[PDB]
Amino acid sequence: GHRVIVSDVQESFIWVRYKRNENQLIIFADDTYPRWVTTASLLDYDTVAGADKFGNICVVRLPPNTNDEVDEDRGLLNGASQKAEVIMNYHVGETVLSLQKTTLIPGGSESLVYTTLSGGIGILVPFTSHEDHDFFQHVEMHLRSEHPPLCGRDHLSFRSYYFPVKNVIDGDLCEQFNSMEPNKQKNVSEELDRTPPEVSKKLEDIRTRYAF
Amino acid sequence: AKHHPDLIFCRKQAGVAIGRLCEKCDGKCVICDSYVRPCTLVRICDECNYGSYQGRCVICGGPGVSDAYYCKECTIQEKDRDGCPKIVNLGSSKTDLFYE
Amino acid sequence: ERNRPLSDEELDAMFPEGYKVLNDQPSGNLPFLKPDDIQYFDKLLVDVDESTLSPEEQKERKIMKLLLKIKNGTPPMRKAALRQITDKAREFGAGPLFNQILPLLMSPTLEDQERHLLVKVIDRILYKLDDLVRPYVHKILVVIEPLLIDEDYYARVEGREIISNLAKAAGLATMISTMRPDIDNMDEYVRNTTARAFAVVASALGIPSLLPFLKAVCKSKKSWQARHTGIKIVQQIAILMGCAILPHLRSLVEIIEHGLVDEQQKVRTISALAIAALAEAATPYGIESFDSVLKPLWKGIRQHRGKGLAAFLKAIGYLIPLMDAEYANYYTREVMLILIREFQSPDEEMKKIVLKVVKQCCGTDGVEANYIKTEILPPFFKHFWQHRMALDRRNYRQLVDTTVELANKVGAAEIISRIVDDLKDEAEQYRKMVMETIEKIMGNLGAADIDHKLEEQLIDGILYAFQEQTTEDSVMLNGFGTVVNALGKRVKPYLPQICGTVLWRLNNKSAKVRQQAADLISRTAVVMKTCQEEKLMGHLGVVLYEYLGEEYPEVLGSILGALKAIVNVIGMHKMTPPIKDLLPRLTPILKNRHEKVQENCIDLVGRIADRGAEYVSAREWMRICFELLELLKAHKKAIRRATVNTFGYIAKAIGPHDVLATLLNNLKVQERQNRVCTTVAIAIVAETCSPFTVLPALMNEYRVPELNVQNGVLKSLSFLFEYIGEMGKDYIYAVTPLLEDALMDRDLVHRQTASAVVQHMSLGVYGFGCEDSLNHLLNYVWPNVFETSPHVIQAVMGALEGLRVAIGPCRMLQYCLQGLFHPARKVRDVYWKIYNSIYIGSQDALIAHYPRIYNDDKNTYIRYELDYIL
Amino acid sequence: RLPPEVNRILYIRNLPYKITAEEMYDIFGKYGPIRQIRVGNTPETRGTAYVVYEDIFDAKNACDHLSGFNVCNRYLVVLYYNANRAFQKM
Amino acid sequence: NRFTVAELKQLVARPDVVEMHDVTAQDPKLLVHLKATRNSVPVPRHWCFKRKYLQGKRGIEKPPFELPDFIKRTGIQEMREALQEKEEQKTMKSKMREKVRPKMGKIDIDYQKLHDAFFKWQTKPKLTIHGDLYYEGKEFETRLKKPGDLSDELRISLGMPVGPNAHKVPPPWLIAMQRYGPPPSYPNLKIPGLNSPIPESCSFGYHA
Amino acid sequence: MFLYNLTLQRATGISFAIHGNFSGTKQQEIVVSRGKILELLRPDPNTGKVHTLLTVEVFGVIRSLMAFRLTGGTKDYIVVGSDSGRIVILEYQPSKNMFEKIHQETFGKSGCRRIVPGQFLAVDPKGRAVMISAIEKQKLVYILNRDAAARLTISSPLEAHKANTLVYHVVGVDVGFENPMFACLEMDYEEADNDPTGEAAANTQQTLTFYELDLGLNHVVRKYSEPLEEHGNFLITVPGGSDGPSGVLICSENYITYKNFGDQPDIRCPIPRRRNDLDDPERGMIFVCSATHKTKSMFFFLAQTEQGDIFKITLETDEDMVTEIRLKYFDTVPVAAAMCVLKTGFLFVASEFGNHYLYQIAHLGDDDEEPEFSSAMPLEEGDTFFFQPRPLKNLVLVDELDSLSPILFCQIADLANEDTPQLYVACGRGPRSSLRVLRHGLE
Amino acid sequence: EHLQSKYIGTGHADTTKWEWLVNQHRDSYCSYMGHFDLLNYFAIAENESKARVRFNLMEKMLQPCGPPA
RNA sequence: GAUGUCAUACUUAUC
Repeated sequence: GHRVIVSDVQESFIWVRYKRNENQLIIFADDTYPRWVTTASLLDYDTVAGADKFGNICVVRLPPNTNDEVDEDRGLLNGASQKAEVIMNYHVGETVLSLQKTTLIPGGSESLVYTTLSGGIGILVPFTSHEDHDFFQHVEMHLRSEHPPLCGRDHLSFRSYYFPVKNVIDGDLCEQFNSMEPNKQKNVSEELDRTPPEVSKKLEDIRTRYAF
Repeated sequence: AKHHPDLIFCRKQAGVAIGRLCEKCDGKCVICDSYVRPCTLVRICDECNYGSYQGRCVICGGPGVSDAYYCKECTIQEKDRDGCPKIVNLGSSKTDLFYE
Repeated sequence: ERNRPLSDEELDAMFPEGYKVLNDQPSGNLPFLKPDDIQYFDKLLVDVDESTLSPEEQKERKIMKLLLKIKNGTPPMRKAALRQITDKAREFGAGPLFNQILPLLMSPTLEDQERHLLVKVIDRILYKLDDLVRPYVHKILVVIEPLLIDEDYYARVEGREIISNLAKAAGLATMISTMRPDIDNMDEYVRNTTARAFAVVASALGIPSLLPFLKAVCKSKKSWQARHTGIKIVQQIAILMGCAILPHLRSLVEIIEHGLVDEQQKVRTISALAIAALAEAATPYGIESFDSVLKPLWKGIRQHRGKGLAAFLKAIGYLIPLMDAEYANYYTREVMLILIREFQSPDEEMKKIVLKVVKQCCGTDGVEANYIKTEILPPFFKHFWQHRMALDRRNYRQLVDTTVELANKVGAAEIISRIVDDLKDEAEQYRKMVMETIEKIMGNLGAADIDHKLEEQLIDGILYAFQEQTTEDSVMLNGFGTVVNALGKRVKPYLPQICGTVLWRLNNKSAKVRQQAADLISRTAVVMKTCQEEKLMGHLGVVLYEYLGEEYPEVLGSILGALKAIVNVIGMHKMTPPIKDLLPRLTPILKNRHEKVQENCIDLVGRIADRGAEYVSAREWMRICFELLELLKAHKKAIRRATVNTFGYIAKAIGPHDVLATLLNNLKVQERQNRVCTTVAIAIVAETCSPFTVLPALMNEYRVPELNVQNGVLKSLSFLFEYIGEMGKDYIYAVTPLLEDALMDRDLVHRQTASAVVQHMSLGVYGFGCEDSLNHLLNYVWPNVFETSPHVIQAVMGALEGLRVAIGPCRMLQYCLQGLFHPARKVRDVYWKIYNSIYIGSQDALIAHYPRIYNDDKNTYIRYELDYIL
Repeated sequence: RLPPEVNRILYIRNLPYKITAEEMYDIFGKYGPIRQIRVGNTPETRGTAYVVYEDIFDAKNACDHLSGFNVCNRYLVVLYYNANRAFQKM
Repeated sequence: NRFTVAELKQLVARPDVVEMHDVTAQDPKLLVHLKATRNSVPVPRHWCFKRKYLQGKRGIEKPPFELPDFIKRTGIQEMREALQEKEEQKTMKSKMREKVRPKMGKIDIDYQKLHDAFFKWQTKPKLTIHGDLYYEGKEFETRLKKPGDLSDELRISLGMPVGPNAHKVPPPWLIAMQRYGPPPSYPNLKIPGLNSPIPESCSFGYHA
Repeated sequence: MFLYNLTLQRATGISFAIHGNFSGTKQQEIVVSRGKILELLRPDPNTGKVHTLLTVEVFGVIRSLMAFRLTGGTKDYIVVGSDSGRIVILEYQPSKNMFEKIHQETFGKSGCRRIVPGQFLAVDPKGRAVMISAIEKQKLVYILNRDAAARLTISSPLEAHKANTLVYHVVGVDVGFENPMFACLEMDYEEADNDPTGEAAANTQQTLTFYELDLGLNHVVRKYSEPLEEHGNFLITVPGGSDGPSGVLICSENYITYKNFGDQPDIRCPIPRRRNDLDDPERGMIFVCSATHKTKSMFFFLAQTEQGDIFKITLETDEDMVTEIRLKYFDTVPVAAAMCVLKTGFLFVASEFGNHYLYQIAHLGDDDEEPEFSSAMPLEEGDTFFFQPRPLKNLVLVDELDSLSPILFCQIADLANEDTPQLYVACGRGPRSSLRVLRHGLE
Repeated sequence: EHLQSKYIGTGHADTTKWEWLVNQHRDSYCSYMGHFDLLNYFAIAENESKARVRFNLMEKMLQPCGPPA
């Protein structure tokens, strides 16, 4: 709507404003981090989610000022003036080639469904309240220490391979609590002050509400 | 260590021999020399632990007491994936004080 | 000089008022010249007056004056002379420096400290004079040759380090050319020193770099001295490098197999010693490269007798564990008679070789315990258990190791019943060796084989050895503790017999006897709780509570250690010396100037603050937190690590509001090892309790107009961030304007402390979404990379290495961009080092963060694989 | 082998004022021959003393085994004599 | 061998990043491509100076510390200043008598107020972008205005009360703008009373 | 905002595939590595279908995977190398239904670099050592041993690094009760990067080097190093000892070379191409897999070219040396990443683009009417071997696992007028591409 | 000095653009050959299989930019 | 701004 998001193959995706009286297209927003994005998907009027060919996927959020009234020579650093910022970045391991914000099940909530090149299918759903997000972050920090991967690579160093993770909770490590030993699950439930059926219900309710 | 700039490590191929630390250097890290949050143990090479050099301190060189381990700031910064952190040469440290 | 007698006037002038009695100096402020040192510094007594009389030797006169000021002057003057000679070593040249250093170290009236300072100057002048000391290689080697054969281990290590530095600086051809006439010399000690220097050069420059030269020196047939020197160099290279000669074992064994067939017995003994040293390295796996060496050696054990037969027996005993089981059984089945026949040898070296081979001859299967107890152990007990063997350390330790191997092989009780009779002898060294052997037998095997007919005799022998000790060695107390730990519940009819001898040892005229009794009470404190003995521990604690008034501080520290062991073995609130009448009793005991006594007092105060904090009225702890600031600044590195834990326990008990003001008031003392030890204590107090209660007060100490207080507050914040780690995500926004203002200061130490705090915040909050404050701190840490101080450069490098993992390698590559191709080399080297550090931190992450480079005319640099899209 | 901080004279602080010369001499002569002993008789110098021994090794042994010794007034800290620290009141 | 700055400016696609010192490097084209990159950061200006970037603010006066609102809203700074003023007047005898019998309870304001100031009353600071580097004169260069708007200080200096009634609100150059016309450098500028309604455009200028 | 990434459909494109007795029974099992997920499949001979038994997320990029069996044992351990600098030896537990990590040996930093080992992983057929080689100038050899509690133990990793030497492939030569040998096609790039004329980079072909790990000296040294007339792509080890011609054949563009050193000469054989296919104006054809098999009588290799013509190669040799190499066009299969010939007449092909197949061997050998070729045939003018394409007659399709990797583009739409939405995605690469509609319902 | 000899691709202060470009191309080729996603994208972009793409990437490691200068 | 003598002060949980 009255704007364009030109995704470049090397640096980043740049926003361009279109005028109704004139016919010029002056770019007023760009990103500083190199991504080499393949595809992209719009979620809100300000933020834009994109995916890279290396395997990472980020979300570029616009500043709250968003000065688009620019009529037209130096920029800030060899580019535009309003540099955008990132609020979410996560490495999936495969090149995500399709992303779309929709609803896979009726009666649930909106979520970004992504299809990669390795045949897998992922889903990104936001957090409703801060308590559930804090409980999921505590469950992830407990599972990263109590349940190491078989490959020997760190779970914190896996999503932070190319770009560092920020506000991204890995659900595959949180969903591995029901496939471990009962003693380690009881210790993780006692560290979180809950029950292992209650922890399994809390881990399964978000997956049932967000997707199938 | 980080205090003496003339100290050099072995940097050889790390085998299966676990490093040991003395009572005077127990809890301290090998590289950062910190006593908070141990994360990963130190693996010594085969040349640094053979015969009479087994179960010795990596930093000082005396008789070992406890097990050696790296700090949490070294495991995340990929400092434990390097060679053997064993001090071989002792220069300008604990040598002039013995003669004085 | 320090033991010279002084008159009454010099003693009276060195005392203040208010006490009741119950030309020979060179050119000014140069230090005192010795009457025997007036030859090297003879050109300094006359004035310089450099005007139309100043050749290039005038700089050598200044270099000799600097060496004279570093040799016998002040240690700040020696440091200034070393800084002047290290930074100007290239301008002065290695020629006159070597010509002034070489006759100074070769003086017959030198000392240990002067020779150590000369070796340190030669080691510090070897890094700037690289590829320039090649004509001076032999002149330095002739001075460094007797340093490896010295008595002190530190001088030998310094000589080995100097020889390795000379081999690394002069290459391989120059050392081989210099050490070539030093092989056929007439002096045997100079030949052995040249062989040791060649072995050190081969260890420092690689084995195949000197392997064909050693092969040509070993296979040459002109004289026996060159072959003996080559065999000694091969033996020294095998004994120096433990596991480094294992890929080159076959190439050394093929050269060593040419020996031991000549007419000279010394060359055969040297070849047998080299084979034993090579088998020593390959102790478990030497047979593979040794099948050509087993045939002439064993016949040497059969056809002749003497020192060569002893060397062949030592080589056989070293090669026997490195073979198969049937081969080791066939070797031990034909060498036990030769070992039994050599038991009556009067020679000490053959007896030592037999005692070393007896430990390796019985260490696996094949040798039965009955035959070893019948025909091997009585001659080993009759021929080796003498009084002369306990005098030498190499003859006592090898005998103790052979006895431990015989006790592990045959049995512990059969060795204990033969070694318990020597515990009540009249010699201290033999009794100490018997106690060490009994402690090793109790630690390795145990006390389960000992019956009731020998345990009381062993306890009586241990009591007679502990009660009749004349030295200050801890071998007898450790042996008694090992016997009490191996006995367990079998020592129940022994506690009135032992402790009744302990308290009777507590009242004596000597001072070391009470300390030994307290150490024996501290070593036997863990054996009383496991044997249901609680009344005796309660009596001993009440006895030791009044034993804190001993005038000897060495006995008082041992009594404090015994009280700490009794408080650890028993309950904290269930002690007959209770904590209500012990914690005020230790408050004047904490003001002792001794190291071990104050360390034990601080450990007891930390234990009483951690386990018994409800036993005080919360006012004595505030008075002990002010005495804890005087517990630091001690050269022991142990009490300063327990005082911070005691301050953290006091802050956890009494609340983090009174100890924080005492820690902040002690931050301005302007003394080393006292403000960092208080910053670490403040960080431990912030990490034990909630850190937010220490958040504004640590922000208040930076408001005071002082550099030392601001540096201590920044160090405390950095240490608190490093101790917190993942809990620093909530305290980053409060410390961001403090770190942004500390990085803009003119002082480099505050900038280094802010860089260390930023490194701790980046290493603690990685993976939490805090890349906004880290990118703000990196913009201020980036102009600090151009500093000239090595400490500030190391702090900036640590901050960059911590921020590259936190903010991502792409931001570090963007900040290091446009600086690798910089015109100024001083910035280009730092940018290349930062790029190498970023590549070593994350190399795979730099592929997606690499900038786009256009293709040239002849070469192409554009990545066409990543530029394509489906 | 000895550090340069050690000397033949050793200072003692927080000494009891009721201590006699015989008890101080018996405390000092346990490690060797004591050459001289000076006790303070001033209100600004009360609780301190200076013991000079004839042997440097005996003085080092007395400094090692006299620090924070049991004393009525307090721990009998025995530090090494310094020229700049003894004349700090001037 | 080393070309001049004119050939380096003509050969590079972006001659604005070309400097005088880049012509004597070992790779002028590579340095010009690295200096004109998208996300590259420039070198600091203290690489060619001789004061080591820290010897310039010697005699300049600086404030000791700027405390945030969340730390100043707990009363710890005033209590610390009162404790410092009480400790600065005590002598050595009063400092040595307070070490054997200390008086507990110096401040002790609260325990939960610090948690409320560090968790509930937490304020985000004023950060910056990664490209904006730091210099010696960056802390004093704060001058880095709009046509048709006037600040409070400029209105206090010129003596022009800002009001919604556009009769007395414009500066007295409005009569010259009525007699001569609009400014030629700003065709889209509209002032109330000449080309804009007076009660509607109360901002005394509009860029449309 | 805080999101949460979950996996609805797991990854189905298989990158690596191995087979062996992982459970410890007489039946065999397949272990697949899809890059970030490790799965275990049970090839049931009763129904012919493939059933997954375990699926774990390794949270990394598995660069190599190979199963090895110890000397005198029934269960086979899995050796995995990932983007981290640590090799992991694990054992599948049928009771707990999980992959227990038996050992994890770290030898380098993380990330998919060229200095960190993990790219190439070879194992000895006897089960005495394991070689981990990187892309260039890095190699290590670990010695696996058996402790008396029936335990697997790993010794200190040896050093076999050679600077300025890149490695394309590595394999372990068969040696019965002898020293383990690792054969690799190394290539020196020092003279190609030190000469600015450009002609040194055209005479820098790879050479096969065999490093022999000496157990007596506890070190690894290069025993033999022989140059090759063509750039090799992959290597295939042949069983020997008491079996037959122990060696390592090298595949290349229209070339198969048997190059066992010592006494056997290098036997070269051109790859039989198609009869009249208009698909190669000037391009050759190389192998993609080896798929060695031994039915306790002889040994064969089910090689697969770039087109998909699966060929059964069998070597006719003498008592000690190799006489000639023979091959024939066995069947036609889609292009697969790795082939794992299982026992009792099974063949699992894991296609990187498209669905995976599991077929049953009906006519093994097929040396009855097929015009087979040989390396000893005096043929001139190029390859002179034109095989005719034919449908599947030796193998019959039994199971078809929908494992199409290439999701590519995907859209969520409700064009089928249903309540729950559906997903229209793409799959396949080239002729095997297909538009797939997926719903949350069951078949 | 020793850092460039131990770990290749680090560089020094006298490193040219050609050696840095060749090291970056070798690192990009190693990252393409290691990661399965980049190799799958390179095989989906062309008509060749994964083995042919790996053989083309392995043969391009020797002087990926060309002759030095 | 550099040099060479002197003093003061600071840093690395150095001993």
